Amino acid sequence: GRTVVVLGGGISGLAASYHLSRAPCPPKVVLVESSERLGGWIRSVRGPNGAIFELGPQGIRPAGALGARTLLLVSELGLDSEVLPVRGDHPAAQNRFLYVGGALHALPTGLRPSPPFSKPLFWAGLRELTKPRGKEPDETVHSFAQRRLGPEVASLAMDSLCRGVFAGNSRELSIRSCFPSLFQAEQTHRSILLGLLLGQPDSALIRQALAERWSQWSLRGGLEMLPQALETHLTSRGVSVLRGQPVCGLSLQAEGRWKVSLRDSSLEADHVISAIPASVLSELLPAEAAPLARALSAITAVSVAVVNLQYQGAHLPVQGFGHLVPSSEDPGVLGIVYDSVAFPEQDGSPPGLRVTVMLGGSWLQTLEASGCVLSQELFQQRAQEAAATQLGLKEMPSHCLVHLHKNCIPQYTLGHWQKLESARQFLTAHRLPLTLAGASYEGVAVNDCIESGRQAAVSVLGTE
Ligand SMILES: Cc1cc2nc3c(=O)[nH]c(=O)nc-3n(C[C@H](O)[C@H](O)[C@H](O)COP(=O)(O)OP(=O)(O)OC[C@H]3O[C@@H](n4cnc5c(N)ncnc54)[C@H](O)[C@@H]3O)c2cc1C
Ligand SMILES: O=C(O)c1cc(Oc2ccc(C(F)(F)F)cc2Cl)ccc1[N+](=O)[O-]
Repeated sequence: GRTVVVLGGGISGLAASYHLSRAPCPPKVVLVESSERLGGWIRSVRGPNGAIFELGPQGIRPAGALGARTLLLVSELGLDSEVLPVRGDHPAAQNRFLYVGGALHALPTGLRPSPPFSKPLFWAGLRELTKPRGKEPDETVHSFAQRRLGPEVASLAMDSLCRGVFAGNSRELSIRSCFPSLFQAEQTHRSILLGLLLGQPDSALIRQALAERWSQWSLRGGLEMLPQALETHLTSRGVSVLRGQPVCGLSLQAEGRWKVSLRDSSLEADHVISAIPASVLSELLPAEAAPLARALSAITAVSVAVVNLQYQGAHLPVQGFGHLVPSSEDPGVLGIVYDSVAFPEQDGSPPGLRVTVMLGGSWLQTLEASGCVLSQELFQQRAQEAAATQLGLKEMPSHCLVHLHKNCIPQYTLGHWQKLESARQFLTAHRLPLTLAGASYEGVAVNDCIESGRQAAVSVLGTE
């Protein structure tokens, strides 16, 4: 008669519920979602022409053990036939670009100065092994990048990269929290390079991904297919999914059970897995849990406006994954993904070139703090100018989608590890039957969030 309530029906909540429900002697699971739909930021639109437009992740990187674990999840859900891979025999898999100095420049692979870098990067990697080692417990991605790789690398590479992964500022982000490997490598070995030159699930799908060397994958009906298959598996196992039911309050009681307070009803839980945003959870917590709520409230998230653009009979200047825009080149336009290069089967019919412009940065952030009106037009125009200037697409978009995603990518700023440590210390010291999960904590990628929900599920199962 043990009940586990999962807050939030994003990919984290979905995965947590999925792993709970699949245990041999599973508890009653209730998944509680505030909105009308499940899947969180993972969301796909089927446009009029049958094209697919992604409102969240444009596709998934099968990188490392977590990449592999996600492909396993996909196999378990029987989504094999829907999988669209980008195989190592194409440039979408082999071409990242930076827009710097009125031009696209290919980023290096391995193998001579490469514009916009004045010297060949070999010389920077060299002085990298020689670089001492940060003695501070935490350090910003910028400070870390500069110190070990040089100002150009810091300003063109890590600036852009933080924008591509976190839609965020390398001058504010923690190297320790945002790029753990880079940080451990430097900490343990005395150089990023050495620590990496010095060091997994299995299934047919994984094996293929390795064999064909996938740089990423997606689903035919769009990524939302993943959250959708998960939900479908949940209800078919009697898991109880509540949609349209914000959680309004959390409190403990006699027998250390949780009362989960909805709008106009309540649930009793022996355990709660919180897969909602840290700052939301924060506001849900009972006055006794104030120190945990403080730690949670210190975790914030940037917004990102996603603009999907389709042109009929247009073509790109180059072929690649997409291109990133450094902040010194534009504070509002983070980068553009070349959807048709990776996933031409999603171009609809008549087929038309598709790109996705990610807007955000301090442009969007200063605007949110302004009295300015954040209209569809404002975003449409920004994305179009960028498409026109950075890709030479002076044609009018034949289709356009605009979505302003409020507070959608948690930012792991300096001290973030300590907020996590405090939360965990409090949770364990007071034996709260509460488990944190999701993008707010130990990684924002979908792969990370899935894993985060699995770990949550696993640890709650270990307390019957
Ligand atoms: C545009 C953009 C592009 C991205 N691209 C990629 C990429 O390609 N690759 C990649 O790996 N990752 C990508 N991501 C990041 C990744 O998609 C997210 O970090 C991840 O999906 C977040 O999942 P989550 O479960 O942790 O949170 P969420 O998806 O935000 O889910 C949390 C859910 O909890 C719900 N909730 C809130 N309050 C309550 C309440 N009180 N009661 C019940 N429910 C509540 C919310 O409605 C929400 O649905 C991208 C993100 C953005 C937005
Ligand atoms: O590598 C990337 O993540 C990359 C992302 C791009 O677009 C984004 C996708 C998602 C986000 C996100 F998730 F941070 F919002 C930002 C950007 Cl700029 C464009 C280009 C690239 N790239 O490597 O050439």
